Amino acid sequence: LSAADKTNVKAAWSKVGGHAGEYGAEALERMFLGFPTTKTYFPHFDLSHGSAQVKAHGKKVGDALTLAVGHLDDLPGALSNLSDLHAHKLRVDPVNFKLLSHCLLSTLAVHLPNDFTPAVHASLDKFLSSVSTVLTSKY
Amino acid sequence: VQLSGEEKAAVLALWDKVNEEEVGGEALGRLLVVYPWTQRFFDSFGDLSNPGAVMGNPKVKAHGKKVLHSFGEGVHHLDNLKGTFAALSELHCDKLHVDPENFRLLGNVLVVVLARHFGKDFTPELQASYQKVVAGVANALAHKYH
Ligand code: HEM
Ligand code: HEM
Repeated sequence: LSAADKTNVKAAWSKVGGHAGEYGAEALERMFLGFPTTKTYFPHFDLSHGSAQVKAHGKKVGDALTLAVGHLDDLPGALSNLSDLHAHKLRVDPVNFKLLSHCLLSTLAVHLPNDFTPAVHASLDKFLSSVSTVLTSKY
Repeated sequence: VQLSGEEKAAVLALWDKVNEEEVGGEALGRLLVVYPWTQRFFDSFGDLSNPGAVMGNPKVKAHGKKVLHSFGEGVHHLDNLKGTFAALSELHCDKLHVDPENFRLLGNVLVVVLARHFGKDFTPELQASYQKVVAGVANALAHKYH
């Protein structure tokens, strides 16, 4: 992430604002429907439309992304409990991070069409790759 | 592609509203900006250095239109994707040497563009259907590498 990427990410996320949790939830729903192999990590969830567990989990995802945007210079330090969780405990296949990333960009396109410019798209893609890298880095 | 009748009809109904020029030009432009190695294949289009230059380049718009037109052929022939994209599979493999990973990238960009243009009408269920289509197209383009 360049200085320019960091500016774009901070900017774009300021427009997301209080919607981070609702967008996280919608991204999960888009992923579960679009890529059914991802459901197997959530056997303990009700995955029906508007289930509360997906809303609650979407909130936690949105919050972690908000945390990351505030710590762009030290993603490893800021996300390292979540690296342990995803790599050591859950053993999430690295492919699934790319699917969720795609689903989050799709969600952002839906709700912020005028703000989701090609330069902002490019910088967010890079941000979501960097996060993904940190969450898979402990194997 | 495994689509129910319901899903097929929803896919076709959205395509009625797709402006191939605008969606096509945007999808190809965003591919070039977001995945910059893809620019290697389009040096003949001139300056693709910044995003401004990419999105207003008339060759990017015209090529993007041809790409989306050909996607539309696939949408109208979902029972015969192999046959529809045979000639194009050969071109991309034997003449252009495009790695097939990049066909999935473009499909996913296209999905993001549809989202942007259609908003809340591009539901999660409709997106799921479209992910099946873009994957079917990518595989049929990859056919003559295998
Ligand atoms: C941007 C990517 C991601 C972020 C920011 C993220 C973030 C989180 C957070 C914050 C937690 C909850 C931590 C807690 O409450 O202890 C969590 C748990 C979890 N994550 Fe992720 N996650 C990501 C990607 C993925 C992916 C791709 C999968 C699988 C397809 C996945 C599966 C899970 C599962 C199964 C749990 C445990 C959920 C539970 O039992 O309640 N995550 N993630
Ligand atoms: C996945 C869906 C894709 C479709 C449906 C598609 C379709 C087409 C079509 C219809 C042509 C025009 C051939 C002609 O006019 O005879 C073409 C040419 C071409 N495509 Fe693709 N394409 C796809 C992906 C890609 C990707 C990912 C790349 C590169 C990264 C690429 C690079 C090219 C190039 C260089 C040409 C020749 C351009 C020119 O000489 O004007 N295509 N493609």
